Amino acid sequence: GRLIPAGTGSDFVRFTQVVDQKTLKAIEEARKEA
Amino acid sequence: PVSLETPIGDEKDSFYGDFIPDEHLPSPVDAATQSLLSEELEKALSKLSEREAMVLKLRKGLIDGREHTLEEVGAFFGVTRERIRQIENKALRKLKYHESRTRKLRDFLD
Amino acid sequence: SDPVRQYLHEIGQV
Amino acid sequence: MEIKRFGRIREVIPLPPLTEIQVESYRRALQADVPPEKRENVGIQAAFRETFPIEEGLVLDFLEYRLGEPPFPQDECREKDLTYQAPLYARLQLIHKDTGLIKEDEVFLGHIPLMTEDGSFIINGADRVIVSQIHRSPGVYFTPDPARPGRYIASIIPLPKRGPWIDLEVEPNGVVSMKVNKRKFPLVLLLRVLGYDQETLARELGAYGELVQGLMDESVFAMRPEEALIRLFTLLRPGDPPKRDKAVAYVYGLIADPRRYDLGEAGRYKAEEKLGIRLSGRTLARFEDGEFKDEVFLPTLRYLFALTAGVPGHEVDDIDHLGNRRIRTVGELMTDQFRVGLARLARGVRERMLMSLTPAKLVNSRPLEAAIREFFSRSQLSQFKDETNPLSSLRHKRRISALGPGGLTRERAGFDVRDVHRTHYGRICPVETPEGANIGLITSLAAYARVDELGFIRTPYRRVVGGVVTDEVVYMTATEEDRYTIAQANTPLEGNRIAAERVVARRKGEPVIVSPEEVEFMDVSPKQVFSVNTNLIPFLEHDDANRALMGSNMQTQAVPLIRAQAPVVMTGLEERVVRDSLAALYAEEDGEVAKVDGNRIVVRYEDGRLVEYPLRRFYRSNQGTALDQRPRVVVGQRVRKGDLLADGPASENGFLALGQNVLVAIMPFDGYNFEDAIVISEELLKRDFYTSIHIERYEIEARDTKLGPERITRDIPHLSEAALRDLDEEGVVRIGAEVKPGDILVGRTSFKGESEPTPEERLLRSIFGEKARDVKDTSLRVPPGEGGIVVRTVRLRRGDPGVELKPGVREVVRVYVAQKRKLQVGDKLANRHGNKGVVAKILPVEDMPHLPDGTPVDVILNPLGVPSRMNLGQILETHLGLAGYFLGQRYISPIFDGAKEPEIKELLAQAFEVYFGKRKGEGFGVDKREVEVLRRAEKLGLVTPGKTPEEQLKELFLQGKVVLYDGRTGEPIEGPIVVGQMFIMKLYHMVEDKMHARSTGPYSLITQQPLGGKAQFGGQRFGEMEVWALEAYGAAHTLQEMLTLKSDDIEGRNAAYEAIIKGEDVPEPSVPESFRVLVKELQALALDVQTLDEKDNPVDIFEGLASK
Amino acid sequence: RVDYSGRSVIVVGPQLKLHQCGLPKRMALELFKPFLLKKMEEKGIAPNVKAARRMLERQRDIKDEVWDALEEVIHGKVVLLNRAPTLHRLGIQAFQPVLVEGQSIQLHPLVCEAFNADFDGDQMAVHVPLSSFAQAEARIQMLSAHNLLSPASGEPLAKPSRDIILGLYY
Amino acid sequence: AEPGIDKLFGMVDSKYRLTVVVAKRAQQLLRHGFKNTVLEPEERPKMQTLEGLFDDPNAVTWAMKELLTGRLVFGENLVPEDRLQKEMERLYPV
Amino acid sequence: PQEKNSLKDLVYQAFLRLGMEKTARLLDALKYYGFTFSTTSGITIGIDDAVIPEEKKQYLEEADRKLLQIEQAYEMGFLTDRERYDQILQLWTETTEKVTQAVFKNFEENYPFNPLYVMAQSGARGNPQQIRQLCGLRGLMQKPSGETFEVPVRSSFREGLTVLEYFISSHGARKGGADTALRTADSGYLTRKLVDVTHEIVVREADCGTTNYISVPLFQPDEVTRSLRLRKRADIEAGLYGRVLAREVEVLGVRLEEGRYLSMDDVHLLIKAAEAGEIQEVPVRSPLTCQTRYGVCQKCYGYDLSMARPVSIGEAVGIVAAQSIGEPGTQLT
Amino acid sequence: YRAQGVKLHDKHIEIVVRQMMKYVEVTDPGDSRLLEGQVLEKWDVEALNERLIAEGK
DNA sequence: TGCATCCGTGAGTAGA
DNA sequence: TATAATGGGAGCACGGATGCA
Ligand SMILES: NC(=O)c1ccc[n+]([C@@H]2O[C@H](COP(=O)([O-])OP(=O)(O)OC[C@H]3O[C@@H](n4cnc5c(N)ncnc54)[C@H](O)[C@@H]3OP(=O)(O)OC[C@H]3O[C@@H](n4ccc(N)nc4=O)[C@H](O)[C@@H]3O)[C@@H](O)[C@H]2O)c1
Ligand SMILES: [Mg+2]
Ligand SMILES: [Mg+2]
Ligand SMILES: [Zn+2]
Repeated sequence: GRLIPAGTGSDFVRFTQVVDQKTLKAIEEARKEA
Repeated sequence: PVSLETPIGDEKDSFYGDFIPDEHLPSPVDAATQSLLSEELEKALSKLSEREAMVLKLRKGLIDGREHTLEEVGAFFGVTRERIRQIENKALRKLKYHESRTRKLRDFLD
Repeated sequence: SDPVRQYLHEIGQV
Repeated sequence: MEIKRFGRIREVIPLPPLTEIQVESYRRALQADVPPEKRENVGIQAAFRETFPIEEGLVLDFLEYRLGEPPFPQDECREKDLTYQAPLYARLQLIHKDTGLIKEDEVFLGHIPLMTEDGSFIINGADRVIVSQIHRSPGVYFTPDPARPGRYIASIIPLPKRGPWIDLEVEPNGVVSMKVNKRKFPLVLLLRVLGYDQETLARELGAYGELVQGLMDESVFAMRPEEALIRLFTLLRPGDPPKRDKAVAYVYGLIADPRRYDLGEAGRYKAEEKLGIRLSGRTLARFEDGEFKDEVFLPTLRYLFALTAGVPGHEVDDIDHLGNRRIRTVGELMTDQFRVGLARLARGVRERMLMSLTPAKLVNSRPLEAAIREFFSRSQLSQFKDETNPLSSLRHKRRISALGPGGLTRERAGFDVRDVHRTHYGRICPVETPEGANIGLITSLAAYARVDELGFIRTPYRRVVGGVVTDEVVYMTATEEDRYTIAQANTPLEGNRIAAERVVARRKGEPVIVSPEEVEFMDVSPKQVFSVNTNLIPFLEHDDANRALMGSNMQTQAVPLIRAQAPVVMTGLEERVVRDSLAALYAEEDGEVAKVDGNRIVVRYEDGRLVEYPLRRFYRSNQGTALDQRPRVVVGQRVRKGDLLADGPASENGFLALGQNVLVAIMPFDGYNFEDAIVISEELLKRDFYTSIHIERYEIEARDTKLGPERITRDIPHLSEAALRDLDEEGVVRIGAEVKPGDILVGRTSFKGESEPTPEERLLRSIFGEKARDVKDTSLRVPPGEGGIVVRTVRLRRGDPGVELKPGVREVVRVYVAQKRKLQVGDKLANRHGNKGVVAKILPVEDMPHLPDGTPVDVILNPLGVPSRMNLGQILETHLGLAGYFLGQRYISPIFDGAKEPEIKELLAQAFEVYFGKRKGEGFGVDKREVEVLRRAEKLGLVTPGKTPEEQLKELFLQGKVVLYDGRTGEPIEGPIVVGQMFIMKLYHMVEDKMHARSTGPYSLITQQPLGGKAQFGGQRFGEMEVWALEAYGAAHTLQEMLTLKSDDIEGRNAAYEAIIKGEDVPEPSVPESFRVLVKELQALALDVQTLDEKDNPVDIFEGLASK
Repeated sequence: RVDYSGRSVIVVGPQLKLHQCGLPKRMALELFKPFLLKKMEEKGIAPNVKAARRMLERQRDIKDEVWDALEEVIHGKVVLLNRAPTLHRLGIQAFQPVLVEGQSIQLHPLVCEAFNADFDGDQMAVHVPLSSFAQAEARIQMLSAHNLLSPASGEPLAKPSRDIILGLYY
Repeated sequence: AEPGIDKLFGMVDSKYRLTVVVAKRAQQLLRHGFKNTVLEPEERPKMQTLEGLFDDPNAVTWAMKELLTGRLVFGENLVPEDRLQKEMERLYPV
Repeated sequence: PQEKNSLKDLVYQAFLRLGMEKTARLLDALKYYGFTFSTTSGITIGIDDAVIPEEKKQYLEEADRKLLQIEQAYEMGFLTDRERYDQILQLWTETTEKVTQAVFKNFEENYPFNPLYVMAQSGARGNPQQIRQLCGLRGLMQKPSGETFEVPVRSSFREGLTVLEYFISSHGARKGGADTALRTADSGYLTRKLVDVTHEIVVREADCGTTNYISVPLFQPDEVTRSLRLRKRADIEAGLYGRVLAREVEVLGVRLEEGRYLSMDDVHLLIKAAEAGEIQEVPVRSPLTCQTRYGVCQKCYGYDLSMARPVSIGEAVGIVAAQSIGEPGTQLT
Repeated sequence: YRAQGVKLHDKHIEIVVRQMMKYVEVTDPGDSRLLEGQVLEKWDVEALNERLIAEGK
């Protein structure tokens, strides 16, 4: 009953992250903070 | 008793056991209902004071699973059993009032 | 092969 | 209206009684109408004579039996869920030869089921049909050895479960080998046991070179028959001590004992006729004067040798010849089970004999009752009867199954038995068979065919003497038929004499052109080649066999309609079907109608006696189609013998009416008739064509439980007067009430289980001050998608007259709910030619294509369904229907002899006059639209250029094509369209019954997976192949959902539901329960299954629960 | 066997868009039922979930509010249609349901070939993808209008046929 | 057909990656009540009820339309998961 | 005129050029107008639409003539039983063909708008055989044993069969039915086998960097073995289309780079090149030669044939293969 | 397939055929632990073989 | 080494 | 718990992998 290693379950595509530019720069300046 | 593996169709594709529901494990609806009931009781117990809600919780068993006697809850809050009886009474009374206004817990009475 | 036959035989040996 | 019947052929004999294959077979098995001393050794009489006397009280003997009267009538049996049956008694005398004692008593053996008037049984309240079984006739056969061409196998076959198949072979080493119970051994040995000597065998089998030398063995003839008997017994039974009387008993049972080994009367005859010998009994050998004496074996070995040697007049056997395959009807099957139950009863007798003894003490009839009950209830050949319409029952009774106990299993049947053998002609219908996995295994008895006393199917032929066709009709088996040149039925005759110098005939099935001097016999009719259903298809000669199959079968699926009509084009069997199916009701003698009611008709006959025929009214068949008779005669009406008193279900004036006659246009319509879909006019609903009554039966029990009684009551906890509104004083819904899904039929309360409330319950009860009741609501409610009007409620209580329920049951309530179903989208329609489809659109009358006179068509069928299907019978039916639509008449156009084109054109011309001339006299000429269309038809080559408009319209009409206007526009359809009357049936597959959905619902006990089927509120099966489809799309999450959240992951489905009602996103799924089950089942198999992490450490998927 | 699934008789959908299928109301009410409960609660239709379900139990307790609510529930969502036997991946396809009166599932003409479906009484099964992930998969990967070409030959699978060819040819 | 599906496939090396991006983004939209959207008021997906135009409740319709704009950044190892979730909880609480 | 093939090609080209959203739109337009016109076109079927060519009678009479020339030659001993039966079968086969051609030529010349003819020609419904049985003769029927009857069926469903003819037909009908019935199970079993053997194969990476490949022959030795001939177009397409070139291929002045996915046009080009004798075989990346463990690679698999573009990593090509092979299985005769 | 008018791409068949060739039989163990006539996957024996080539075995 | 034996396998969904 | 009793009874078909000639 696991998630198959094909399609959307592939190690190639499945760790892909989405982020918007606002949240992206919001983090980017916080990692540029320290 | 009869065998769960008694055939059903004329071809052998089918067992009699397969038409028998499980009456034990709570249906997803049942589970969801007791969940909503815990959450709604918790919503209604926050409109009380922490002490009177705790008194009702200890008295009805929502806390440890056991329903404590008035002398025990009175011994727990350091008050008289009559006092804890009355705190219980006004708690339940306020609950009946909030219920009368909000209508929220009625549906759960089945 | 057939347990009853075998046991019958063993029985017949006494 | 008027009925014109076409065709030249006169049927010399009528159709035989159509259910006789059932009726006569059972009548013969029971012999109830015969006095006990006048009974033959057939049937259950045979059973008793075979089982008794029971020897070693001392001897128990059988004198006679008798069948009493049925304790309850049929309608009562169906009501109370009883079996229609008669008591069976047997007069038995226990005799002691030593004592000289005789004690004679009539013992009660229980009941035996009775066949009804129509050929069916009522078994525990439901109607059942015993389907006949085709199989290999017992006898002696010779087939080619597949391994060694030029060599043969002789096979000796008895009746099923009547003893061992024996094979006689000539082995490579030269010695002839007998095979019994999968043990080969030299036949010579058995031959010696039979009393044969080397000189006798040299005499008989010497004529065939070198074979008998292979039969010759010194050591065998050296030993006496006794020694050879014991040797044989040691060959058949290793480890069994070789005592001689033991060996005699065994070999006697194997080859001799008539109670163990039985050839049929059929097998006896066949062995005799093949081997050219005479059988004393029905067995392979005998025991006489203390020794074994041969009957079968030597003739068999002889024939085998002669065949091997190429000696003339010796041939192999077609095992698929209908001379080698025989039908086992109800009588034979039931008698077989009777024989079994009786043998068990007899074992009980002998067992009881060894421990002041009468017959009633020695005899327990429980095993017999059990064999009979088991045959009728649980057999495969015992089928829940198909009563959808009357024709469906008729066909059911005439079914021939190659399947069942003592017969082939599916997938073990190759092309051989599924084939249409040449000998099927006039015996088994080449058309009507199931499509799919059962093709050729289930078949139907041909219309004129009869199963004879030996179980072979016979077809009638006419004696032809010197080109003169007599009316003498001989019924032949296949082997008999193999002797003659038989002319076809449409052979031209002037009077009784053959009028052609070349006649088409059959010699051993082979088509051949002969002379009237060579014609020995002639077919009775083409009707005889086909089943009853196939015989109801007009223009069948114009229909490809594959679709004819479909029409043939689909007729048995037709639903009885409230407005039902007989076809405009009939084959002529429509009346005989209604008559033999016992659907309608007829006048027994000549007379006058005294009274006519909806419920009853009363007729005074010549004799003067006043007879009252009650009418069956809105009764629910097995399939839930409504069976009811309507009075067809009025008070004071004079009726003859056989005249029609009352129409049955799906009967119009005693003609079989399976459907409606609708005006069709064949033309595509806007995609709505795409790929076999059908468009119908809303007018059809308005006039109630295709409307059918259906009745559903719901049932509920109140039983004694350990926590209290369940009970039927109007008092149901927490329910509104709104909810209890239609419930009567006792809790049962009142007659006439309309019920919808969710409504209560019967109120019932059950005592709550053993439970303590969780803290939430306690606190809640405190808040509302409402004590939790002792009982909960178990009421039977109308299921999703069901409901209608309540037309009946039966109630049965414990402690009431004539009523006893299963142990523990206090009371049983049954509610009946009737619904009138209008034709709707998704319902299935079909014609007799195998054109079938679902209604995809119901158009308002103003959108229908319509004739110039404003008449809209009822049904639009797509022409694209015709050409690849090759069934043109519907086209001819449509033309004839056009003509008959304007002349106001119906036709009888029998199969292969019937209306040809020219006569159809004549009728069409006459029709055109009515269609057109009326308009020309009303003061209307041709329409500009008709002119445009005529221009088109002219360009299409449909009409001749230069002719008048009326002449061209007639030219179109004779081709059955009319100008048709589009309802949406008013512009004509660019070309002329085929429009005419067609007979179309509404089938049993209705979308109302099949439409189902589930959100969540009951789960299975072990697997924790959703149950199956609409009635269980089950989920759809998403199986291996569907999983493969999801994998192939690479939709991993959808898949994982199917495997977890939506099925057996308990935490997951719970969480998913809660999260969906909260508007939360669905949770990450967890371990599916069936996997835990697999793991535990593998642990049960002593295998350790361990889920591991990437470090090879054990992961617990049982969450600590299973670990100490 | 799975939850959130149903089956019925298919019937031709000529009016439908390639990405749509006709889905009976009565079916959709059951398939999407929990969503319909949530939506009935968001709107005025019920005090809470339990009242909403009780109100859906009896068929005469149902009002047009719940139908419009169910319309709002399925908006943008797809269901999977499946016909047995499922021979290749295109035996399951995704469609946006258009809610219809009556008990038949309506199927688009151009997908018949791929399903090997026709109107002689064939039935199909419907499945609801639950998750946003399942819906993403369904709408992007499985949607009828997104698979036009056979994975096997690469030739158009969804193509003019029967009456369509007939008319264009004519 | 999903509007702009061809361009959507244009955006990624593997269609399954498109599906993952869309699904995750829709989970984000659902979690944050849409308050985090990259769409302008006039770019907002609409649904027609009896009363009138309302926001499209379908988060996947949304996510796809967003992805079409260019305003979303996708890929592997953009930012630690707990950090992304926390910065989003800070920026758009709920 | 637009028929099945032309429309299919239109859809494919429109897919390649305009993409799937537009092609879905085109498909719906084609659907709409097609249905609309097919409604008003006046397509119907009357019995007279199955047109018996006069030629049939002649072709029959002539057959009966030669039918004698065989019979006589048997009596005189020139012909054996086998040679005679075989000559009769050949005669009736050629006659059947004759009346087919008669039916369609008659349609085309005198009735090009005949419904049966139009339906057959367009690809809407029907093939020549079914039309023949409707119009010309049903032809030869098989015995249960499978061997052919001497007597054909002269009738058409138009004319109607004799009961004897009909019964003769039923043998073939039933053998066909039982064959289908027993075949679907073998096909099913095969499919599950293939799925089981291929399931783990997925596209796991874009390149396995193998240097190996397979060469697709554009020519085959003739059965005469007299010369080499060009393979049928579709065979070449099925071996070539959507594949990555293993090596650079220079033909007809066009340079097809190494690593290029062959389009249908690239394939056509190569075929035309082979016609001009410039190339006899094409180097191509293949799953056969792929070094990817547990599956194939993008370059070796080539197109996802459903999208007409390079396959997306993560696609389960094993299941797709097994299904692609298994699906037609019940059609194999 | 061609005979039946079924257009099917070669690569689908090539994938299955590839699976048909997945295995090999040892005709000599060399320095390995393997046995003569032992069947195993071509991949595994290629790995092993290059490990033993790396060892000089 | 070749003949013989034992053993395992034979489409899906519905439904009953 | 005591007369003696002592051996049963029913019952297709193909491939592949192995054992035996
Ligand atoms: N069968 C009985 O014992 C019985 C008891 C009581 C009453 N009746 C009556 O006879 C009718 C049922 O007949 P049968 O079931 O015995 O035989 P038949 O195939 O002709 O049934 C006709 C329809 O039933 C459906 N059906 C049957 N088996 C099915 C399976 N395994 N899967 C799906 N459907 C199945 C089917 O709808 C039949 O209609 P068609 O035969 O015209 O086919 C329509 C479409 O269904 C699909 N399909 C069919 C058959 C199979 N094996 N697989 C399929 O996928 C195809 O898409 C096809 O185009 C009752 O009406 C009753 O009066 C019988
Ligand atoms: Mg179908
Ligand atoms: Mg079809
Ligand atoms: Zn590679």
